[PDB]
Amino acid sequence: QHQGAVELLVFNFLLILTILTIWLFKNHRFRFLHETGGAMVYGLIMGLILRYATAPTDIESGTVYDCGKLAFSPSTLLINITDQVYEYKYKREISQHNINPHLGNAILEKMTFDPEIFFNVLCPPIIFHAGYSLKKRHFFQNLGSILTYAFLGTAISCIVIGLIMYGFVKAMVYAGQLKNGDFHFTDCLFFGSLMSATDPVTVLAIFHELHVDPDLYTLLFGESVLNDAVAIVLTYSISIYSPKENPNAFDAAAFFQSVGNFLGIFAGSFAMGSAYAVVTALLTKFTKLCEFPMLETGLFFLLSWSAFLSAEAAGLTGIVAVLFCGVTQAHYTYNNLSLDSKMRTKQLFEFMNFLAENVIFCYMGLALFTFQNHIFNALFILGAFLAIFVARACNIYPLSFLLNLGRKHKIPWNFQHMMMFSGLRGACAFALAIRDTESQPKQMMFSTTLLLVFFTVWVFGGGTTPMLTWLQIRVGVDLDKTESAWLFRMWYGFDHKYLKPILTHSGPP
Amino acid sequence: QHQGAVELLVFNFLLILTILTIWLFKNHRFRFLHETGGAMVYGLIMGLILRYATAPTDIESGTVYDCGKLAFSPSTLLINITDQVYEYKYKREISQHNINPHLGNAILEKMTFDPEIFFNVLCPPIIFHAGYSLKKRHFFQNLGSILTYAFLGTAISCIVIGLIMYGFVKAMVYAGQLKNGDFHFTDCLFFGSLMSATDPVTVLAIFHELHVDPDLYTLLFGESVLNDAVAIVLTYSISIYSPKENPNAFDAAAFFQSVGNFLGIFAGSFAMGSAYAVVTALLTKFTKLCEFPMLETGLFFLLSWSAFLSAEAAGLTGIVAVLFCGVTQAHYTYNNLSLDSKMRTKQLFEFMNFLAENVIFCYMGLALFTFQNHIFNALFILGAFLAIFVARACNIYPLSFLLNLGRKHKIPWNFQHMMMFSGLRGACAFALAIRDTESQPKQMMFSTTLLLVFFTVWVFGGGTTPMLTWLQIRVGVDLDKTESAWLFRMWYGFDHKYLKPILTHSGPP
Ligand SMILES: CCCCCCCC(=O)OC[C@H](COP(=O)(O)O[C@@H]1[C@H](O)[C@H](OP(=O)(O)O)[C@@H](O)[C@H](OP(=O)(O)O)[C@H]1O)OC(=O)CCCCCCC
Ligand SMILES: CCCCCCCC(=O)OC[C@H](COP(=O)(O)O[C@@H]1[C@H](O)[C@H](OP(=O)(O)O)[C@@H](O)[C@H](OP(=O)(O)O)[C@H]1O)OC(=O)CCCCCCC
Repeated sequence: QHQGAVELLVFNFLLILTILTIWLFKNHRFRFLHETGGAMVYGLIMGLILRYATAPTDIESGTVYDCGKLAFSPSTLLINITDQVYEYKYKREISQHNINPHLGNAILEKMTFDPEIFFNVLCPPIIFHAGYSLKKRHFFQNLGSILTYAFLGTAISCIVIGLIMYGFVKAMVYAGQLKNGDFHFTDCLFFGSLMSATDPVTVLAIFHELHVDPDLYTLLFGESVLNDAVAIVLTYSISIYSPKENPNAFDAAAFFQSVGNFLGIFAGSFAMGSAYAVVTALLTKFTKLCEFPMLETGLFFLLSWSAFLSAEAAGLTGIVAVLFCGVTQAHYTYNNLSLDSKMRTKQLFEFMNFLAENVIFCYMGLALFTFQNHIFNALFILGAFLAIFVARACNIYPLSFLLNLGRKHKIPWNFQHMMMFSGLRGACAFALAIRDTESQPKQMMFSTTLLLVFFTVWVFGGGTTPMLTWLQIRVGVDLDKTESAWLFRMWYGFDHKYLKPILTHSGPP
Repeated sequence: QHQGAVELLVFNFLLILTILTIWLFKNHRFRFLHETGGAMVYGLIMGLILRYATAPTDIESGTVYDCGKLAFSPSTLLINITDQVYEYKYKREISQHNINPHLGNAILEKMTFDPEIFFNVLCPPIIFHAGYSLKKRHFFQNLGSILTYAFLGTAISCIVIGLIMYGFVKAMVYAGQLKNGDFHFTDCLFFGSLMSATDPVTVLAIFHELHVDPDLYTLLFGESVLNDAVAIVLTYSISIYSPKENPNAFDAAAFFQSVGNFLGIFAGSFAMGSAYAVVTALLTKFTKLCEFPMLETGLFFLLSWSAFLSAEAAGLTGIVAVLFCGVTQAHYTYNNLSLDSKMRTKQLFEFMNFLAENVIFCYMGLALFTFQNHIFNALFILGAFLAIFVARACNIYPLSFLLNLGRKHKIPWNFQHMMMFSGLRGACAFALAIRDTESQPKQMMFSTTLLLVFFTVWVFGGGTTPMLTWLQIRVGVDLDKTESAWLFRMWYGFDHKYLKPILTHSGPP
């Protein structure tokens, strides 16, 4: 063996060093850096010292076999060698024979990760922890505004970024950096939808540490949680778009079917999550499992995982279903578990989320491991840099004014600048970029997104505190009907009238 | 996709049903069955209803390719298809072309697991939980007796089982069930070493529930923890045995080198575990990480995993190293962590152990998934049945009398019958049997071990309570120097003199 052990030990060493440096920084109260940034810089340093360590080496070239009567490449095959059947699995396709001698040199360790690892084992824990960790205080007086933000602003920013990137591509055509025709408006819309998920983890951590006003914290948290799933489903729907004839056409009667597919996927995921949540709530309520914390904790975890797996197997998106199942569980089941099971579940899920996010950011810090990188054409980077800023500018202020028109007697003025500053890009955009490879435009967007994350995360983590002090934002604040469109009051009355007495309020806690 | 999702959902459903039935049984206090037995019977039922559901189907035969100039089958290869390099990984070798049409029928879902999964991800959590969960009360007055038991009795039982199985094979040669010459004394010794690890999880659970005398509980726990690692290393050393000439020779000057390899492996694993434990203890003591439970918990978990990975990568055995690291950590570091981190680590590790053992037993309950089963030749099964009983008989009473000669003023008489009754076989024997396949003798021992586990676990789980009542064993007992060879007193004085003031006793807890 001794292949996975080395990389796992390297990851453990990097994580331990990151934790030690974070403790050292927090002991002196230097701040100006989060554990995510430390993991990123440690990954970058590790990659830099690994690439330029044993570069002079031998050149390894794979064997070439002329397999006649084979016009297709199946994933699975059975090869007859020495009259014996051997199961051969197609792993990946390599079309870089020209650069193969360069790939042989400085090979070291590939240390690559499967692109679905960020989807089936890494993201769902973080998403479920975010959904479960709901304050249940506030977040209802501003639920409507959060909804309009996370829904309309995502599409607005996607459209703006797509249009600006299409304009920059058209300008490049005049500049003639490369061939014209490869790029399309569909790719620009894909990039715009991808560059719309915001995960200001460092900003939220600073807000929690400094005890900022809970309204801004709740707004930012709700937006950052919802827009991730919104952008994921929107990106999937955009990738679904494929006209039968005249590729990259405009209004080919598939807009309606794409919208229908998006709505159906969202509704199905929400329904599955809610159904599983009420199923486990009823199971906990009817039974008397409060005397065995291990059994109920295992049932809770297994039911959550089964909800995720059933959402994935049905053809829908498991991330949004996990989010909705988690929020519904925290709403209903949390009032039925024993006093010990609540602590067990909360601590376990928060530890899993911490470990997953640290591993994600540490792997994201590795930028030298991708051999087919396309970090060039600085005009593209400048265009993306301007596009993200202008999209964030047009996202907040118009919608903020529209909400302030019919404001719920609580005008949120001077807080829009904080939302402007908080524009970090999390793991969702990186995973969506790494999902698709072996394509020059796709590699271009992946490299630009990596550079944008590398810049913006560090710069805003450094500048959060001075920006907070300059805006005179209140700090140190202790946490301890008709205005809400009259619909949320009716929903609350319906919840407290029928669902509460049956799903909870009875049974030994 | 939709391949792993189905099997994962099936596993989740089976586990949920097992937990529900366990709660139903415990509500009425019927007992007579543990969660492990429930998982086993549910797996057996699932396999039975899956095998005989859609048996009539089509016959699938793999393609045959005449790859000339290929006298070897590498694990990795690069195939040139359509002038493109495809990475093909050799997964498994199939030499069952004669039964291939039968394999095509009733294929359903393979649901198989990689044999190393029981080794690198499943066992280490259980082993670390067992090592960490040390009472620290008693277990020292009887440490010497536990050592002599787990060391001498394992080898004695292995030798007895090997000799008896060799005699039964020789009798079969006269009976002529199959060809003579395939079996060897090395295989008999391998089987004897494999059938020596005892994991009486149900007996220990019943003892904990009924509050039995702590002396017998501590003795059984220590024996069951130590003999597993002892048998693992002994089996590896036996598999190492390979004479240069005259295969299956007797006393080929390799006995000394095998003993040296065994001793070196044990010493290296113990040294690695202890070194990592003192490293993390010193790190916790010197720093002031008591104010951040998440950071210290992550450091603890990462250091334990790194200890396991470094033990595995060095060429030694990671299970015994994990065990020793866990016991040393529970001895030293547990007195330095904050009051919250202790609860976090304990609860997380016990939950991981519970989930891992439940999954292990549920997978063990699947006996119809292995197509190349050799459940026949009932004389072999009868021989193994007699051999395990006589080995357990000769394991306890002679060593018990020898210990009672120089007894530490505490004669353990009438408790030997309880140790005789507790003779369950856990996951270690099953994993060691499943490690090696594609061999008629190996399949024979695997099938016999599976049958032995299936019988003994259920029968002893059923009969534990009447056997306890018949022996008049005290129940309901509340837990709350020179005699110890004078060496353990010196060790305790040395620990309390030098190591304790430096490794602990200082720093904010
Ligand atoms: C919503 C609930 C909370 C979020 C989810 C929490 C669960 C969580 O994050 O960890 C999942 C892990 C591992 O489970 P997980 O890693 O997610 O399982 C992966 C899937 O089977 C995936 O298939 P698809 O997803 O269908 O494409 C496969 O390709 C991966 O193989 P690869 O890694 O070699 O690439 C598997 O690793 O499983 C446990 O830890 C408990 C069971 C361990 C013992 C049984 C093992 C079979
Ligand atoms: C002593 C300490 C306590 C006992 C050990 C506790 C740790 C524990 O049991 O789970 C281990 C899991 C998974 O880690 P784990 O499953 O053990 O990792 C396996 C090894 O890499 C194995 O290689 P070798 O062992 O060298 O042969 C490989 O073949 C398996 O691939 P396969 O599954 O497709 O067959 C991997 O799954 O990792 C975490 O849960 C935290 C990190 C997750 C995020 C990073 C993922 C890279």
